Amino acid sequence: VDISTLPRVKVDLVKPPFVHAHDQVAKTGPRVVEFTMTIEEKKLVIDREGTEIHAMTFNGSVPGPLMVVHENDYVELRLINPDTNTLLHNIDFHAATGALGGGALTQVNPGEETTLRFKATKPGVFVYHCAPEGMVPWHVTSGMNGAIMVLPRDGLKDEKGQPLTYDKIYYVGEQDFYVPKDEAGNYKKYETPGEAYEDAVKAMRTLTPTHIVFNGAVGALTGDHALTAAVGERVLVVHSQANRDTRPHLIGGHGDYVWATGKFRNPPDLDQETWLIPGGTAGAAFYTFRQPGVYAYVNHNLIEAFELGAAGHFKVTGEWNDDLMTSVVKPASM
Amino acid sequence: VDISTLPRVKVDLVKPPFVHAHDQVAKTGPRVVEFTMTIEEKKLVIDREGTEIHAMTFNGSVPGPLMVVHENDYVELRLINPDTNTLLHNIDFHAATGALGGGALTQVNPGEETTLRFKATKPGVFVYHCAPEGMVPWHVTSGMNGAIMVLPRDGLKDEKGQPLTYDKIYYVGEQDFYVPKDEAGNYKKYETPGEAYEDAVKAMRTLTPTHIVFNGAVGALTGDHALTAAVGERVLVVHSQANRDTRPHLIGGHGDYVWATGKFRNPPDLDQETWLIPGGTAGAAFYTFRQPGVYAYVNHNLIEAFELGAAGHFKVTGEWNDDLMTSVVKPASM
Amino acid sequence: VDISTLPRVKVDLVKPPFVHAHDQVAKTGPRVVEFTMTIEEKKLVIDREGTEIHAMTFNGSVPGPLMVVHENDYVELRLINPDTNTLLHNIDFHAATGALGGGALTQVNPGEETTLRFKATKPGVFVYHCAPEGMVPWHVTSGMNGAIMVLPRDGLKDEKGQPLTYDKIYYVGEQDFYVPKDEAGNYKKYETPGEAYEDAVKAMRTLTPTHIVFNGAVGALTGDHALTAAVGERVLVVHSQANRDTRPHLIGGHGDYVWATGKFRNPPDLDQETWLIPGGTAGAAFYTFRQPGVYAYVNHNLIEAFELGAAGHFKVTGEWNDDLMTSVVKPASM
Ligand SMILES: [Cu+2]
Ligand SMILES: [Cu+2]
Ligand SMILES: [Cu+2]
Ligand SMILES: [Cu+2]
Ligand SMILES: [Cu+2]
Ligand SMILES: [Cu+2]
Repeated sequence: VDISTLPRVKVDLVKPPFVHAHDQVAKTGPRVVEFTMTIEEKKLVIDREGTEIHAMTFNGSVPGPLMVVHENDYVELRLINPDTNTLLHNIDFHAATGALGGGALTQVNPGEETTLRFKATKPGVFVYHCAPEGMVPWHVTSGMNGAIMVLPRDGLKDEKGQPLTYDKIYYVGEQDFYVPKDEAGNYKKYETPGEAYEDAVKAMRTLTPTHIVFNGAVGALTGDHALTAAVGERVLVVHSQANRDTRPHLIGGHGDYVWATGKFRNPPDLDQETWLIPGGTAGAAFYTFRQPGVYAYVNHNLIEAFELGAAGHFKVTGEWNDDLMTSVVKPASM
Repeated sequence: VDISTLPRVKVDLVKPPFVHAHDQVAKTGPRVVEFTMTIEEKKLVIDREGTEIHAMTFNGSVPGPLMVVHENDYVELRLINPDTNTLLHNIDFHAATGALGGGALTQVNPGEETTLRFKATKPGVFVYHCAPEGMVPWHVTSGMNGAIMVLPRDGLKDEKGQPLTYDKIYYVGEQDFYVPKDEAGNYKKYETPGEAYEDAVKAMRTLTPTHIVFNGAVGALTGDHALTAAVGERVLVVHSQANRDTRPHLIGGHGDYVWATGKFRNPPDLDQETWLIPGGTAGAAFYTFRQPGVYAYVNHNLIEAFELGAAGHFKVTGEWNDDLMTSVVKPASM
Repeated sequence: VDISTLPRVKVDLVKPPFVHAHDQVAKTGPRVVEFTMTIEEKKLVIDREGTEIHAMTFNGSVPGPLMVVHENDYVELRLINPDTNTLLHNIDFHAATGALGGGALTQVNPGEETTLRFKATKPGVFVYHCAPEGMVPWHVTSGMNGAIMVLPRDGLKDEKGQPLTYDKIYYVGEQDFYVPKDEAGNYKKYETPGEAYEDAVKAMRTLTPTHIVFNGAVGALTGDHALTAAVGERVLVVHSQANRDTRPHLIGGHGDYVWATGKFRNPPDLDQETWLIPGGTAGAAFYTFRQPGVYAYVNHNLIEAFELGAAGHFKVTGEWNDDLMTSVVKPASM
């Protein structure tokens, strides 16, 4: 078809765990959605003791933003690489087709620009990440990854063909950092990434992470940044992982509907206490809360969650329901 | 509803891999089942060379007991913490709802008691484990975990809606121990857990286990403790893992029906040679034997199974069936 | 039944990633297919810097050959152990039944022979591997593993009951090597396996691989050995893993139909960007290409793929389709 006869929309993205405005049901025919992402290389502090790394990011955040479109639409991305950066970057969509998902067409040196249009033909959640030849793990484990959701034209549908509507939608990306440390057990610091490259390769070859974080920082979704909800509300959590397997868990709740691979053509699973999301993919979980309070959202490899920092929080407002769970006898001292 | 108008039952649990008496089909309406578990901190020897650790357990066993109830019943647990113990414990069900699955209501110091009632609303196998704030991985990888099964009111059903009945039911919990060892490669010994806490944290941060055991000891399900069966019998094996992914395998047999996540609302899978059970969940496998002999039950990460101790045995009585598998020519020396 | 009244066929296998001739639809009734595999212990060079190991193989290749049969057929294997070898070997099928999948009947010392007949009763892809008592991980991680496919009698069927036909079929086995290295970081070399056994056990207990390779060598499916195809062709990739979990990914394409556990009785999944294959099992992926060019086939634990060698290539002939993905603006220097 002649795409020049299709409408065009302009969308400017938000910083996670929030998503830009959208509509769960298509109001029009296929359009051409337009995004604009900027690359940024900056130092980050990821834990409490001020460990710093040289992160590379889309729009200056770990992870990148979530782009929501509809099926059979046209995505047109405008990737910009400013001059103060120093490396060659290129994007790669798991939703595109051919040319390494768009990686062979998007190579940009410092101080350059590129546009790319592709068609979103399959519904579901997908992952995008940088991919320069010879430095793929380094770029992707420094923080250059994100997700993209391609809704069906009629919104979600459970396994019985009945519709599904979510009041809120949150996005969580789990990032594993392999920071190199010396013989003294202290993390080493550098000037610019090129110096840290080789000991980064060594640390990665050790094959175990040093940090695992939600939203690029230990505690970034804890305290005053907790994710909020109300009893009876319907929430969709998208969870992405670009390099390592992860197993999300909502301490207190469950998974009402779960796409553990994130592809909406398949029927979902029901009543999941803990599902598995392979490395390099995204998944979706639909849950509607029943009791108020504070929920935890962890990676149920409990060592990673409570020693490397893969834990966030949920604050849900409401009042108790003492039929589901009550304390018959308060903790008593005999 | 007014629960005071519901029957009450008293159940006393057994030591695994055996389950207390129950009925796969509900004979009455919803009841209130009553369990009573006691906490015990004791030294354990987990391998052949007498490596000892400071295990913490429910009812003095690793893992804890399996509690079988029916859907939409009321579970009332009475947790007791004696005075000779020295830590603060609290239980946490993945089947409950709200208050961290019951963890915020069950904190008991040494020499205390607590009751808690909740409603079992979802059918399937779930995991329960200790969870004190700040020592969750330590408590859960010292041995404070177990499972709980919530049958449907009509018993199991395959993917074609036909019933399913098991003659035997066994329960297996896989436990990974990170015992700290010194520079000499020898495992270190202590007085009480508080001393071992910090090197335990270090060993856990190494992120690889030192032992992996079925029923809390290397060889605990081998030799005279092998699990017994007969040709044509129907067995349901429940398998639980609270912290690490595992992949069960029955060398010689298969999986006739498999709930790899352990939720009975979903249809099962068929003819599984090896399924995956994520960390922090339980799964169920229904198998009916055909040939007699000795079967192995391993974790098919063969290194873990045959070097760290994740292997058990099955003794099935009967006589051969030389149509399925025969030796046309005996091993001959040319 | 009396098998002596059934036809007999003779099949001689090929070296992977190619499969011997077969027919996706059964032309006759059940037969007795006859294979003959020879054991070979030889030195291998697995990477670019000439690291050598003492591999043990079926027919002198890593992995072994793929055997394609039909359901309810009779497989008759003739395993031969020559005299220049020095160890005791025995085969073990995950598709057989009883006697450890055939491991208790097939023990052969150097200079011996054995035949074994079993019935292929379940359709799907299965794994076979050596299994001598006490050296199972060593034998299986030195390279003694392969796969076997048991097609249904009517060929494959998608989830809507419609047939499925593949023009090409490729087979890929992922092998993880734990080569022992000294204090200097250099890989140690030996004379014969018996010497290397103990440091091999130590290296395996470290629990992280040193190499991960497709077809037993770094780059073995890259360059002039790339897997070939044409736009619009239909390919079935079988992927096997005997010891460790793996997550295949086709950079640029997708998975049109995926049996992630490899059992054809279950319905497949659709539009998989990355599926998970547990350790000790095989899986199947049906894909039909749309755009030409060079595709990568990686294990999407990107560190393993691009640092340990788990990557292969696809060359597909044809011409572009600028409706699916086009470059609106060539990379421009502002
Ligand atoms: Cu980059
Ligand atoms: Cu990728
Ligand atoms: Cu405890
Ligand atoms: Cu838990
Ligand atoms: Cu062998
Ligand atoms: Cu096996």
